[PDB]
Amino acid sequence: DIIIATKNGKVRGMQLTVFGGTVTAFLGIPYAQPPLGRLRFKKPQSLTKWSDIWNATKYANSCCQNIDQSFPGFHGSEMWNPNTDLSEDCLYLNVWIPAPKPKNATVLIWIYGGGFQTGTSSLHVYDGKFLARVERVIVVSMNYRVGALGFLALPGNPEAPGNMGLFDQQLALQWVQKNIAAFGGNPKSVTLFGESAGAASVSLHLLSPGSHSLFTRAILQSGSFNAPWAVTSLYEARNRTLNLAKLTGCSRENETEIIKCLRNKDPQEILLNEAFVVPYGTPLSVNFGPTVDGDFLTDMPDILLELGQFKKTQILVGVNKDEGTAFLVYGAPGFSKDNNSIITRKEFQEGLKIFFPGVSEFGKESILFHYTDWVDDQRPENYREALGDVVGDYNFICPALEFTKKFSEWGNNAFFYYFEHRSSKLPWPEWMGVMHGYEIEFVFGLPLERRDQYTKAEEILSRSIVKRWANFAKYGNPQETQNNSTSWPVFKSTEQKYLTLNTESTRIMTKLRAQQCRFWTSFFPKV
Ligand SMILES: *[C@@H]1O[C@H](CO[C@@H]2O[C@@H](C)[C@@H](O)[C@@H](O)[C@@H]2O)[C@@H](O[C@@H]2O[C@H](CO)[C@@H](O)[C@H](O)[C@H]2NC(C)=O)[C@H](O)[C@H]1NC(C)=O
Ligand SMILES: *[C@@H]1O[C@H](CO[C@@H]2O[C@@H](C)[C@@H](O)[C@@H](O)[C@@H]2O)[C@@H](O[C@@H]2O[C@H](CO)[C@@H](O)[C@H](O)[C@H]2NC(C)=O)[C@H](O)[C@H]1NC(C)=O
Ligand SMILES: CN(C)CCN(C[C@@H]1CCCN(C2Cc3ccccc3C2)C1)C(=O)c1ccc2ccccc2c1
Ligand SMILES: CN(C)CCN(C[C@@H]1CCCN(C2Cc3ccccc3C2)C1)C(=O)c1ccc2ccccc2c1
Ligand SMILES: *[C@@H]1O[C@H](COC2O[C@@H](C)[C@@H](O)[C@@H](O)[C@@H]2O)[C@@H](O)[C@H](O)[C@H]1NC(C)=O
Ligand SMILES: *[C@@H]1O[C@H](CO)[C@@H](O)[C@H](O)[C@H]1NC(C)=O
Ligand SMILES: *[C@@H]1O[C@H](CO)[C@@H](O)[C@H](O)[C@H]1NC(C)=O
Ligand SMILES: *[C@@H]1O[C@H](CO)[C@@H](O)[C@H](O)[C@H]1NC(C)=O
Ligand SMILES: [Cl-]
Ligand SMILES: [Cl-]
Ligand SMILES: [Cl-]
Repeated sequence: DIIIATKNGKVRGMQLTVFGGTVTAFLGIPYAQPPLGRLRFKKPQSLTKWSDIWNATKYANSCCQNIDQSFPGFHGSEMWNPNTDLSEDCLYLNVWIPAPKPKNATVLIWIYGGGFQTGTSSLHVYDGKFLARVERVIVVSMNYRVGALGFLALPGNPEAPGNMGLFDQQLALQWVQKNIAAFGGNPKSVTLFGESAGAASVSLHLLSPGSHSLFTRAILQSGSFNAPWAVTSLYEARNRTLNLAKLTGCSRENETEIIKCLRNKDPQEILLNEAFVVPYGTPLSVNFGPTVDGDFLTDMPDILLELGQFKKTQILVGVNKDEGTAFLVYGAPGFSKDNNSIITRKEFQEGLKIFFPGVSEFGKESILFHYTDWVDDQRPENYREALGDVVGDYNFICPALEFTKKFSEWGNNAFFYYFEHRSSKLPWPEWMGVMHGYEIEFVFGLPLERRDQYTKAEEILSRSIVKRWANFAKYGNPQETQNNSTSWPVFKSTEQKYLTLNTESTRIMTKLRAQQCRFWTSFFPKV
């Protein structure tokens, strides 16, 4: 029986056996007032003390969100769907601590991804108990509001200021600052890490003055705020808030009573209309996401990054080899997870219309021209592979690389990785390759469980990644120093060295996707 006393009251955890050892888990600790009733769409309010012992012995509700129902019964998609009840009462966090209790452990705080419309910290691939057992770090993860409930914005209006889910994350970071020492953690050694929208979130905490003193270092897996999906413009945010009001019967003239009207709708009526606040959506649509609110984000983040207005610290950034393929089977013509999706030139052109609907005819031709002048027109999977690279380069890889360059130009050590091992357990077909999101299970150490049908080379790869991530968090340097591993060089603006992560051979390479990213970052923002 382990009870910990926090600033807000006592919490009871539970003991878990992990790799012939023990981890202490506190699942579902509240860190904010439930954002219900008048508090819906508002910034999270701090919680006041309770007198009892809070039982943190099960994961809490996930925040309200739409669910991926495209492939019912299929593990590849359903593994990302929430695994606890949905509720507006969802502002909870989880803490895993090593046993015996550490004295001053480094803390890793996980921010789940998605595209800011979905996600939960209770997923099996985010289970922090393996990291706490293997590296003796403390792992924290939180639920934050998503979709309209998390990011509805009438900027300037405190009834719906925008960025509320980013403020949920920030309040959980404050909870760690104020409470983690009682669990044996060091509030001065806190590393944020996250994937996709969680990584874009981490990159925004690097820009936010209110988050500056809440963490030490950052890790960005397959995402950053400069990705084209990550930040909603002021005008676009307003049109979407008003479009949602029309679709729910809440169109008023005083915008403050628009919000009051939306505060009396049931969560499900808001959820069902979220998809339609935009005329043409894509599999990468982020209908309600971060905005420049003048509070969490004081200016357009591209400007802040360009001019060096961010927390000066070390960063670890990387991407997967086939970021773009996961999105193709959700709309692109001729694509299917159940065949090898050999598509034609004409289908490739139709896919560009799917993924770039608001782009001029000339813009789409420029993508076609750059990605289709190949070696031989013999290979039949040419167009299939080109469309995936198009989606992956534009949405993840080139923004990650440009974020790392601009960040490193102001003096800090940066480390960039290229993850290129396809999980032996990956439920999606082989043509989709090293998919978006499938490095996560290696980072959380799932292949260290021998009972779970991963290869031995995958156990070794995950063990090395876990050590590199933990050494980055503890010491700012993602090395595996004991088992003669390839040394990971800093990424610099000139050389742009990066480390490849695979089961075969660990290599140092330079200037990833150099030609493609010149197209996307220099030319394409003009179209
Ligand atoms: C701002 O919103 C308008 C309206 O969107 C319509 O109303 C919403 C409630 C929702 O139902 C949307 O799906 C609707 O599209 C957008 O306008 C439309 O634009 C398309 C093509 O641009 C056109 O074919 C429609 O006729 C337009 N409909 C109306 C009512 O104007 C408009 O594009 C949005 N603005 C931005 C910048 O995205
Ligand atoms: C690969 O499949 C796509 C998707 O089609 C579906 O999934 C298949 C496995 C099969 O169960 C089909 O019945 C499904 O339609 C195929 O694209 C479809 O092609 C048909 C041609 O008859 C067309 O009518 C549909 O509109 C297409 N659907 C989409 C989403 O594009 C594609 O042709 C298959 N490629 C192969 C077998 O190489
Ligand atoms: C590691 N992740 C957790 C995996 C899940 N995925 C990626 C897929 C990409 C294509 C399909 N959809 C689903 C999400 C969803 C939810 C309700 C109804 C329909 C659909 C389509 C998710 C995401 O959560 C995800 C979702 C949106 C994104 C938008 C921009 C950039 C990245 C994005 C990543
Ligand atoms: C897509 N264009 C780039 C959006 C630019 N704007 C919006 C700001 C805020 C509203 C007023 N001005 C000026 C711009 C201009 C130019 C000539 C004449 C009048 C005006 C109005 C534009 C933002 O990027 C934005 C949005 C919200 C913010 C909130 C706090 C601080 C800064 C913020 C910045
Ligand atoms: C815990 O350690 C604190 C110092 O920690 C660290 O210092 C900061 C600057 C970062 O460099 C971290 O990565 C270091 O690990 C002490 O100030 C504190 O007293 C200690 N508390 C204990 C031992 O209870
Ligand atoms: C918390 O859990 C313990 C389990 O040992 C139980 O004794 C106690 O009644 C619980 N408190 C609740 C459910 O409020
Ligand atoms: C809108 O309504 C709110 C709520 O009653 C009120 O506080 C505010 O002053 C009103 N503003 C305008 C411009 O009508
Ligand atoms: C280092 O190699 C040893 C085998 O000698 C292995 O047991 C250990 O897990 C490895 N550690 C890391 C961090 O790879
Ligand atoms: Cl109310
Ligand atoms: Cl043509
Ligand atoms: Cl070179």
